[PDB]
Order: sequence, then structure tokens, then C-alpha cells
Amino acid sequence: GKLPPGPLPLPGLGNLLHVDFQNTPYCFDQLRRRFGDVFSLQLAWTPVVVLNGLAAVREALVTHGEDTADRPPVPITQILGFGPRSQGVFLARYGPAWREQRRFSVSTLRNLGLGKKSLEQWVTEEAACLCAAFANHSGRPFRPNGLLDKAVSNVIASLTCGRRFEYDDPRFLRLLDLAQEGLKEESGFLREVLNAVPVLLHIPALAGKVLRFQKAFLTQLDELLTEHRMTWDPAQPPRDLTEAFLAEMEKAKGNPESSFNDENLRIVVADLFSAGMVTTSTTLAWGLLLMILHPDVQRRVQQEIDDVIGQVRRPEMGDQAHMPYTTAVIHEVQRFGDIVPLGVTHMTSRDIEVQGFRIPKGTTLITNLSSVLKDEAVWEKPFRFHPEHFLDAQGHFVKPEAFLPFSAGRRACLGEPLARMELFLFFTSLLQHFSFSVPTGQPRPSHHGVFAFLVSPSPYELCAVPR
Ligand code: HEM
Ligand SMILES: C[C@@]1(c2cc(CNC3(C(F)(F)F)CC3)c(F)cc2F)CCSC(N)=N1
Ligand SMILES: [Zn+2]
Ligand SMILES: [Zn+2]
Repeated sequence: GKLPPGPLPLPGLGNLLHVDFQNTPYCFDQLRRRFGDVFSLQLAWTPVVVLNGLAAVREALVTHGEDTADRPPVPITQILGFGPRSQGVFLARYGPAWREQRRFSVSTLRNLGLGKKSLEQWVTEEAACLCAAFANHSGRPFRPNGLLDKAVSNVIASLTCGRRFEYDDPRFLRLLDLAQEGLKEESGFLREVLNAVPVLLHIPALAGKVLRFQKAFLTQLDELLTEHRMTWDPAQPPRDLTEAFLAEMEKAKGNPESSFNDENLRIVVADLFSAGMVTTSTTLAWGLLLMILHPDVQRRVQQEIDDVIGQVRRPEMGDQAHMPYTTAVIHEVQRFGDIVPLGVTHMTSRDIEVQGFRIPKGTTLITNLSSVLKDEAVWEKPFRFHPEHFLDAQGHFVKPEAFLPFSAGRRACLGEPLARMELFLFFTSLLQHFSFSVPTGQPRPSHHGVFAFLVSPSPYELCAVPR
């Protein structure tokens, strides 16, 4: 069939000069309005096809989900300990190694939450700690980001290692600091060039600098896992995912086909830890920013909170079904926030057909989630913070098909159920006890975010006054 259209491919750099790599989603909106919803790019040695709009994204990730659930090879991860039967979940190639870890994580999240509401309990308790840390800042403006990271990080640690850390814990702070630096290393120009040719990593000097913060994070994580292995009681049902992983590792002794080994444990845990730490935190940061930029929205949420929950009783997941406006606001935060504009890259394991065009096997697919969440043909006013995007005239919550912040298909975010819980419980608990506003004397903060692989809000301070 016909290959998708696109700008002129230069002999050497290809289409490297047609992309600014800063505000890339803005550049893709220009290419979409010039070549259509499915266009092509030649980024160096890599053939890339960009998918825009709900239809093009669904056609690849759902209709041809079997052929688009693979990941582009990342050779430099071998420094971190990545192997054939130890690829984790996030970067894992499409196959038995991914599916076993995928099915394990999805089911374990489900089991730890349905049995004794341990999922909901750790979040509820962490929200209370978050409220207290907010309370100590009262009377003075502050950046809420750091505290959001800690509260979000603790929820994960509660699911991985069955514990939380105090906000002033030296090892906790270091773990969080190393994590954020490790995100920046994955957004480096040096990475792409090093991803191209592996034997460049044979140079001792180069190999060391590649992932110095990321190796520090794993090392720090190893120390914590070793401690957790000591306190684990195999005679009891698993308290957390790591224990459940350890119990599987024992059963899989003598089986070289299993992905339940030591090398994969530290990688799967590092995956779950990082992925659900910077995403959920950033969203909560967006949520607070939008509440001080739109106080009228904040009051209506606080109104619905009182009419359903009160101001003393802690919020529960059962309350969400009775709070349609608050649900709309949270969904609109994710939509407007749009923290993962280009999603996570996929790769075709076969030849497929998207929107008539043909996509060769081994092609790197980019799902422009931004083009879906901001689609002007779907949303009433896509470039505004508008809670009524998820409400009808009567006030009922509706969820459009175009709400895809967690992407779609087999590779869709496995953390979504937990994310939904963290977002509702943290957001409601904060607004239940605090009124947020812009600090007087300071400029109105921009609703525009700083573009990266993960779009965070422009740096801002806020005032949190108790109620
Ligand atoms: C607001 C919160 C979150 C958002 C918006 C988000 C978004 C995403 C997106 C766009 C993807 C890529 C899906 C694809 O490749 O098609 C993804 C994958 C993933 N996310 Fe999330 N995520 C969030 C929270 C979390 C949490 C809380 C966890 C874990 C507890 C998590 C763990 C993962 C993992 C492991 C994957 C890879 C799944 C796979 O490759 O099969 N994320 N997420
Ligand atoms: C972007 C992401 C990510 C990675 C790290 C780095 N984690 C490491 C990893 F690269 F090994 F995964 C050092 C331990 C973060 F800190 C934050 C992230 F969102 C998502 C989780 S798994 C992955 N490969 N990349
Ligand atoms: Zn444990
Ligand atoms: Zn209705």
C-alpha cells in the first residue's frame, strides 16, 4: 500500500531539521494540518509514523493491537541489568517475558485492593499525612510539588515494599532526588546517539556517564529490597507486590523460562516505582494549579464535598459515584494537563494498515495522545479548563471516548486503577480541608506547561488556608 505522507527527507539527518524537539507536540499539530492524521518522519536511522486523533490511535492500538504492542529496542539498558528473561514491564519487548509480568502486576494490584482495602487504606492514610504537611506551611506560600512527590511515592512503596517513609527520611529524599534526575537522563540527546550503536558503550569512560543517576537509583533501591527480603514472612499471604513476586520466585526455581528472578525483581519494582511516582504527582500538581487559577471551580468541588462527605469524615472510593462534578474536574485536570502528550513509543511487530496507509514491520509508532485530548472536533473548548467536558446539562458525569490519558490497547497503563484512586482521594482530601489561592503580590501563574517527555506545570507557589 501507500506509505504515509510527510516533509522532505534530507539525505543525512532526514527530518531532524523539521522538528524543533522543544514543543514537539506543537510542531506535530502543524504537520497534522499539512499531511493529515497519519504522517511519516525519518529521525536518523529510525522510521517513525505519528498517529493523530482517536480513530488513528484506536486503529493501531486496538484493531491491530496484536501487531503494535511491542517496544523499540533500548540496548543501553543492558548496563542496568536488562536481559531476555528480565526486561521488566515498561520497556519489555512483546512476548512471554512482558505478558507474565504484565499479568502479574495487574492481578496483584487487584488482589491487594479487593481483599482488605489495603490499596485504599494506604492512600487514605497517606492523604492525612499530606494534609498535615500542608498544614505546617499555613501562613506562608510554598511550592506544593515536593510534598506531592513524597505522598505519591509512599503509595507506591506501600504496594511494592509494604511500607511508607517519613517526609524527612534521608534515604527517602535521596531516592526521590535520584529518581527525578534519572528521568532527565532518559530525556538526553546523548541517549538517542548511544541507543543507535551499542559498542559505543564498550568505552569505559562513556559507559559510566550514560546512566550515572539511574544506576544510583537502582543501587539505592537494591539496598531497600535487601532489607525487605529480610523481614518477609513466607508463611503468611503476601503483604505487598514484592512479597508476591518473591513467592513466585521460589516456585520458579529450576525454571529458566520464568521471568521471576532476582534480576527482574529490581527492574519490575523500579518500573512500578518510577512510572507511578512522577505521573501521579505531576497530575496532582496540575490539579492544584488549576484550582487557584479557577477558584469558582474550587468552590463547587468543596460544595459537593460537604454535601456528600462533610469536613470531618475521610473520603472513600464509594463516594466518587455520588460526586459527579468532582469526578468531572479531576478528569478535566488530566485532559487539560495532558502530561504525556506523545505517550510512550510503540513498534510494529508486523505489517499493518492504518487509515488506508501501510506501516512496515519494525516501524516506531508515536501515539499523539495530545491530539486526542485536545481534539477540536470532539471537545467543546479543548484549550480551556472546562469541567463541563465531562458533564451533561443535568449534571451527570459522562466520559467521552476521546479521554485517553492512559493510552489504549494491550500496553495501556496498568496503573490506571491505582491512579484513579490516588487522584480522587488526594484531591478531595486536600480540598476538603484547604482553600487554595494565588499568593498576593505574585503574578498569575501560566497555565502553559514546560514540555518534556512528561509535561509538568510551570513553577508556581500557592497559599493553603485551613477551613
Ligand atoms: C496520572 C497517572 C498516569 C498516567 C497519565 C499514565 C500514563 C501512561 C501511559 C500513556 C502509558 C503508555 C501506554 C502505552 O504504551 O500505550 C503508561 C504505561 C504504563 N504505566 Fe502509567 N500512567 C499513570 C500512572 C501510573 C501508575 C500509578 C503506575 C503503576 C503503579 C503506572 C505504571 C505503568 C506501566 C508499568 C506502564 C507500562 C505498561 C506496559 O508496557 O504494558 N503508571 N502509563
Ligand atoms: C519514563 C520511565 C521512567 C524511568 C525512570 C528511571 N528508572 C530507572 C530505570 F531506568 F531503570 F527504569 C533507573 C531505575 C524514572 F526515574 C522515571 C520514569 F518515568 C517510565 C518508567 S520505566 C522507564 N523505562 N522509563
Ligand atoms: Zn513486605
Ligand atoms: Zn444525564
